[PDB]
Amino acid sequence: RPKLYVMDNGRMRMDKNWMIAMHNPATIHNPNAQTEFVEFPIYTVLIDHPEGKILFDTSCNPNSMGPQGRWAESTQQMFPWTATEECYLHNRLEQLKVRPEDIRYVVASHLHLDHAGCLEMFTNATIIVHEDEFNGALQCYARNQKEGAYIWADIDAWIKNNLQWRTVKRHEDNILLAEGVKVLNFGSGHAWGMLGLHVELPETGGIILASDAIYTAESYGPPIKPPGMIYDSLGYMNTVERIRRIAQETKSQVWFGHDAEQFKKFRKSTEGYYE
Amino acid sequence: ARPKLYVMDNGRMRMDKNWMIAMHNPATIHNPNAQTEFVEFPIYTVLIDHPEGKILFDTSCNPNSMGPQGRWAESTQQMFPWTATEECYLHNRLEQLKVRPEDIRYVVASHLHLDHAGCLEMFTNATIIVHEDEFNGALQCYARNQKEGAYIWADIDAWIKNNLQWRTVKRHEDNILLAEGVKVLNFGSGHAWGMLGLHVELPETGGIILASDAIYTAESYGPPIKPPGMIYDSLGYMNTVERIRRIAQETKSQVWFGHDAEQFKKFRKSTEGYYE
Ligand SMILES: [Co+2]
Ligand SMILES: [Co+2]
Ligand SMILES: [Fe+3]
Ligand SMILES: [Fe+3]
Repeated sequence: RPKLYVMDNGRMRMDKNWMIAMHNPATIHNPNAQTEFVEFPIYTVLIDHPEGKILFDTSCNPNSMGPQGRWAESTQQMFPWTATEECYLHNRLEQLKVRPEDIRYVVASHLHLDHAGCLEMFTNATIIVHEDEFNGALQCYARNQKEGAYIWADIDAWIKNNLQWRTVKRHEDNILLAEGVKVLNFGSGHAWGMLGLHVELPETGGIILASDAIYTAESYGPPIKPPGMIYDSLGYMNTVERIRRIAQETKSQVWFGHDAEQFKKFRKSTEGYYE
Repeated sequence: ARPKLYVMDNGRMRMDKNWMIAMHNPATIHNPNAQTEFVEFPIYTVLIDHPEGKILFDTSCNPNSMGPQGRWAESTQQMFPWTATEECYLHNRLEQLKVRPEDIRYVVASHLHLDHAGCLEMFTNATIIVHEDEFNGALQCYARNQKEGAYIWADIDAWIKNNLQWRTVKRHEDNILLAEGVKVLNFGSGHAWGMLGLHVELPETGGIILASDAIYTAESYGPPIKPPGMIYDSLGYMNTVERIRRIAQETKSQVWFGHDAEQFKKFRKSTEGYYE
């Protein structure tokens, strides 16, 4: 039945303390400990499903970087994004002969700059997002916050393009989107409200798309190593452990948000698909 | 009641500023290998000489914490070194006030971190007041034979061997009137598993809130609030800081932070006097 494509949406760099909290602490014999600017991949997933095409995440906006870019300069220097034209999401979809108007459902894991970048392309889709994440992002917009992980100009475009929203409620059960495709309601942790995805493929079997609920394999452990970028510490831990249980009980792979080694291994959209 | 409140200097500690102020100086494209700093801060305790009986808030570090024969693990000693002359040790500070450990009726343990619960074992004639969630969490560290981290196995060992008398504050228990104008504040989860504070109403000085590690420094307090890297419950921490800010406003109280160097310098310490 379905076909699942991994699309390469370029690379981002940032302080590795964001990724792994207190990774290299200062000591009496190393009092001025230095950090490192680590590279990690930005990616999206397309599930070409009989019942309709499902897109997980949307990467960054093409108009994000540069002196005429949407991102504030402080954001550009703290979380720089590098991508060729081939990396842009509209192009990756074009090379698969898929038009934006063909996307039935977009699942926004959360509304950070590197996942919600291109929501505005999908004017014929239902956009699925946690309600707490939505509220949080809209407050950023209304309070006219121009820095941080929530891009004012992105949100501005969502409203102008008249996107059709479907909020997952705080205490809402998981949503069966299609045969073998479930939206997981992870709630608060990394951000205000996280969504994941469990995909059951005939040949490949079970896949959990965790997004920023688990950055990397180092995050996952055990033991768990939580990030510096975090809203609800307790929630974050509960979520990781919950994914570990689901993985075991359903014999599923766990696909992390930004794991460089794992990403290299993936079969990309320019080479083929999973089935 | 006409009490006297004393601030006692129990030495200094140093650690990565990222523990104290999370992501205080993040790396950027043009400064990729940004360095941190190793900041110094005070360790102190408060004595309330009250007519109904003497109350002690926190107990600093154990005299035999540091060194090759030290209770603290080497890794701990290197990340959180404590420097203190003999006169800084709690038992000496009390002596210089003609106070013996057996004179202490109540010990309020803000939490059970290495720099607050170090000297509980001295007070075998007191009721030790502690948050039940903090007490439980420390005991698990003990039972699991965890020898590294902020909860000192040898300290806990001694509390047990010395048969301390405990009184746990329950998770949803209200504030506890310990004496005229002395209330134990139940802050719950945040920096650690279970935080306690103290509100003190002095005739002359007025209101005082002892926050301990619920609020590290003035930099923590803001506004805006700047949370620590050393954090268990992030939401609870934020909730607690705003709660303290409210109480402070409504009761016209000063807020004494856990480890503010500037504020500590301005305090009248036990070698100079007290607060009435
Ligand atoms: Co994110
Ligand atoms: Co502490
Ligand atoms: Fe991300
Ligand atoms: Fe402390």
